[PDB]
Amino acid sequence: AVDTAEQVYISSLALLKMLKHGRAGVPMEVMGLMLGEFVDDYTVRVIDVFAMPQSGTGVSVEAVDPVFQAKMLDMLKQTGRPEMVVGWYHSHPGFGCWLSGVDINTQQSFEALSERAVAVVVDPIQSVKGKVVIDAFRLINANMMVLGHEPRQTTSNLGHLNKPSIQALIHGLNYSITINYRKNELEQKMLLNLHKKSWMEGLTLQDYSEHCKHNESVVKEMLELAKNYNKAVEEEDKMTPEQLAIKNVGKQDPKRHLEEHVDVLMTSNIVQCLAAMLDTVVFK
Amino acid sequence: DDIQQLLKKINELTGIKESDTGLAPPALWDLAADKQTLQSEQPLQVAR
Amino acid sequence: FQRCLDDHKYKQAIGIALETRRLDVFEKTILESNDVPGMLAYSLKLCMSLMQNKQFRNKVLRVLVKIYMNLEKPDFINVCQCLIFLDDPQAVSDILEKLVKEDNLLMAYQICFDLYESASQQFLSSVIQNLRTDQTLKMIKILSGEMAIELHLQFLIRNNNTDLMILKNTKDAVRNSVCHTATVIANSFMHCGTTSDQFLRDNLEWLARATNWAKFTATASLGVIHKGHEKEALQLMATYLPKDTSPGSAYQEGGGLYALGLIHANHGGDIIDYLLNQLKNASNDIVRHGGSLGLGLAAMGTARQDVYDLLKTNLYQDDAVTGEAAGLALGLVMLGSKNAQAIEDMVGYAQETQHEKILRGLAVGIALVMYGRMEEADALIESLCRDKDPILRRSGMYTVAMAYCGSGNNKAIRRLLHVAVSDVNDDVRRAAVESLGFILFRTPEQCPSVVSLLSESYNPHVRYGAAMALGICCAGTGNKEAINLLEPMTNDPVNYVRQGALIASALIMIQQTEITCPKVNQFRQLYSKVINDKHDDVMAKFGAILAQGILDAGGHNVTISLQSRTGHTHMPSVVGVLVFTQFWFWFPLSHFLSLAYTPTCVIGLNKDLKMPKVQYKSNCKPSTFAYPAPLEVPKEKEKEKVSTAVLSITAKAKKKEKEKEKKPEPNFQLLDNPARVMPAQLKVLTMPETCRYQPFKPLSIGGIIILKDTSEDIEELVEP
Amino acid sequence: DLYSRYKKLQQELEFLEVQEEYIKDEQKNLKK
Amino acid sequence: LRQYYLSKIEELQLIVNDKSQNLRRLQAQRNELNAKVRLLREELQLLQEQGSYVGEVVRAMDKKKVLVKVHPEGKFVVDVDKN
Ligand SMILES: [Zn+2]
Repeated sequence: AVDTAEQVYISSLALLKMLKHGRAGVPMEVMGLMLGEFVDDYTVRVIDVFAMPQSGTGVSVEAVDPVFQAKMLDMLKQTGRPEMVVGWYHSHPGFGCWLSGVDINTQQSFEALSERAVAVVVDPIQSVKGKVVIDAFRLINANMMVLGHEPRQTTSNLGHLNKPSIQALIHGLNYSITINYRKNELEQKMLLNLHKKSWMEGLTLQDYSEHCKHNESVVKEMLELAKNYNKAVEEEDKMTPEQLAIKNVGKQDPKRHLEEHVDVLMTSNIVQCLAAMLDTVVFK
Repeated sequence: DDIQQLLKKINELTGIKESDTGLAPPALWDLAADKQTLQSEQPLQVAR
Repeated sequence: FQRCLDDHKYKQAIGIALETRRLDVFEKTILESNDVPGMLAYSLKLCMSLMQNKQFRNKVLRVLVKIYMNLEKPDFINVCQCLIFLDDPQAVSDILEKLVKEDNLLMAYQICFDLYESASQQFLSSVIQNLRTDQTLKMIKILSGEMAIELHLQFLIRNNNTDLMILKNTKDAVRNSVCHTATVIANSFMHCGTTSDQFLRDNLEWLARATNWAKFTATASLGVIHKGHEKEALQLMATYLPKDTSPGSAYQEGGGLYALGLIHANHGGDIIDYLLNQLKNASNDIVRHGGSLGLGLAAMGTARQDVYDLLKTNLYQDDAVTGEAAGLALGLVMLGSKNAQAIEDMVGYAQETQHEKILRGLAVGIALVMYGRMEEADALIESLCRDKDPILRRSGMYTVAMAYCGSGNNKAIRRLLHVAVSDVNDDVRRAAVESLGFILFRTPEQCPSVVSLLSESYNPHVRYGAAMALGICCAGTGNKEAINLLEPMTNDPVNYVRQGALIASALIMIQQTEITCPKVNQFRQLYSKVINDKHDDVMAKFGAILAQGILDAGGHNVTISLQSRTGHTHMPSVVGVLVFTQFWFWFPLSHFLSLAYTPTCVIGLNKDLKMPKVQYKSNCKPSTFAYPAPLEVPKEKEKEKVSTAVLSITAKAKKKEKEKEKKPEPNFQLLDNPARVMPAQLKVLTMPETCRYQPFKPLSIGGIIILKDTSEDIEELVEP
Repeated sequence: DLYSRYKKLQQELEFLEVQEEYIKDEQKNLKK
Repeated sequence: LRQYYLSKIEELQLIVNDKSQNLRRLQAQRNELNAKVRLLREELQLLQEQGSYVGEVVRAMDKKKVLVKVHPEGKFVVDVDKN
């Protein structure tokens, strides 16, 4: 009857489907019901999720049109499993990861249907590059008045890292259910450099004429770095060394222009020679 | 110089305040000047 | 060798023999000139410290016991310790039979005392069983440790000088944040077995405001507070039967069972059957947890098949909290055993299940199911460290930890550091360092260096780590090095990092005033400020309050040390430190810190049972002790005034008018008989010859020491 | 004594070796 | 056995020191390269928080209230931080 630091496990395919469906319709807002298993009192797991065609004025109680809701969950069991509906996609393109009054009105009914169901919010715009803004939410009970501070409890266990975000504070806040991604070893065997490994392209020698031009392009400016290094080596002649050696700006030589260049030149000129000589004996 | 530097302290600590007017005295309608206001908010969506 | 003998310097001979596996020359060096008849003591120390290969250490120590038996007057203490380490119940029974035949009562009583101080049940249990199969009755009673329980409980009560002003200050500064359990846990730690818990008795709205498992905190807080009262503990529980007002508060009954089980921590009797029946028939879900965590403690080390079956049946009945409770109970029930089938079944189920709490606890349960085998764990450690499930990997790390507790094994440290550098999961990354101390503790000199680097790394989840790692390494001593290292660590922007750091510091400076580390006051003031502020991290303040509560334990009498004064490691203390180190996964388990409290007292028992009065004195030069704790002032001052700044020509008139108007310490004091003696002075105290008796046992240790019996009709025959 | 010193230094050499590897592993990981 | 027992102690003492200062060198640059993994790491988090607006203040009202004037939009009665 009380929440805690509870972990929601979303499958890798589930996350991928969330992101793809969200980005497909970024200008609008999308909705997608979630299927999963109610593991135990502190572990709600969703194995796969399914989308609901973009109809209505938007995310609302219209996404649960029985004609479509029943027929998919049905055919889906025929092949696979019945994992009971546990949550919903939802999606806020440029609105952070907040929940609005309409969203609360919606999730109220879903909470009624279940007892602990969850509402996800996947941001398809902000989340790019190496960011995932997928935050999970639950409806604080209407008995707010006076009670043990929030239903969070957090007295059972200390899992609380990744404290609340910024925008949710501004908008309605105080749940922020913690989210942990499951990854089967096989599921990551693929989706790995199977996505980009190389295949057999290491034994490629690189355009030789190109190499002899890149090497000159790099060494010629290594010369300029050497001139600058001489200039900076005449420096430190006891005028204001401690302060000056640190206050001198200009990408101090042996840290950004004489070290990185040497490291790149070494790697390139050595990999080329190794490949060349390896092929000199692999093929006859 | 001490007098010149003292005037600055005096006005700094007695700075321009009590100018944030715009508040009717929540005494004439003090009773309604309360949760009734919140009831006014929330419902009654602001139109355009 | 003959050359060395000619040199007559036989220390080199003993060392070379012990290295070269020449037991012949080893026996010779002692059978030969026993110059410095403490050479036996040197052999003991150098064989119990700088020796690792158990296959040879056991042989060397057998030879040592042979020489000791072969001397004119065998040394009771040395023989008892050596037998305790050999685990030879038959030898112990033989020696007790021989002594009872000879009737050397002082040696007999001291032997029983030291045995119950050092060995573990199933060794004392074997001795008692053999002796069973009138004086013998008294010897068995003492060996069971019940008389010791009464004696040292009496000590704890009779020095129950606990403070409460800090308790009230924390009450006042405690908001409705999680600090409720923090204060309750501080009280529980303070009053460990003191039988004096008045604040909760006077006030009840606060101790009543909690939730299902918030209530589970107070029950076991009470249970700890009343450690060691097996006489009427069942009566106390019955007085707190759940059906007093309403049977719907199952949390209360589970907690009460938990408290009772801890109260019998490492003791059973009809309570074992009571708990067995209660678990067999009880409420549905939470009551199972209370029964399980009670049984686990009550049978801790017993390794009884019937309780094992009960716990097995409980666990294979999946449930969110019941599963984890049962897993822990199983681990405790079969500790230091290596039951092949036990490990097989436990590990298999850990693999099979899917509720991430039953296995969350089964990890520690399995890791505990084997203790300090020191070699017999490699199979399990490798098998678990190769697993896919991160929880099971953590479990394997804990098992590789306790399997080598008390030893500085190079391969173990290698494996732990490797896992802490090159793992993927944060729980594993932490458990790595957190379990590092359990191995680099017995010689807390190198853990400073072994931690001095990693304590500054990017991943705060792994920096927490060294905090508790040091906290356990330098547990009973304020090395003053961990103090320097952790001083900034109390100021990291990672709230949980500091939460760990504060508790580690508190354990590090436990009961030690500025004699060890001159910064105890600074750290306590820091803790007070951190608890005071309303803007500091909530869990950080929880950690700080836990540190404050654990700072002084049992009214400044009980300390933390995994090893006996003789150096024998204490299964309950080590298990408690491990269980607590499993802290920020389940707050309720925090009460296990009780088991690791080592009472610091001296018992000058003279009669069979009497505790004759004496007045010792101390002569320590540089160090005080014994309750400096000047915290005896309300320190409630308030000025609310403004200082003048009048500065004009009037200063001259003020000056002219003013002219016109104006024209014992401790370290050499005495001490009572059953008075706390800190280990810092257990070796520099003073022999009070005034009274009529003297302690036949050498006086460099603590613990109960039976004195020589002189003529009767002495003065002050008091037995409070 | 003269053998205890040797035993102490043997153990200490072992424990320093057991760190000269951990530091290097951490260095590799931190470079990554 | 002063000829030998002392022979071994030096044979395993001078050498073992070289493994003492070596530990610092490995310890020294570790922290330094730890500096880089922070001086360049924290910059990313503190580069992804929404920027600030530029405005002109007018007639600081009663303490803890001001009247700024944003560029495109109107004047807002903004608060004042604790610093
Ligand atoms: Zn929405």
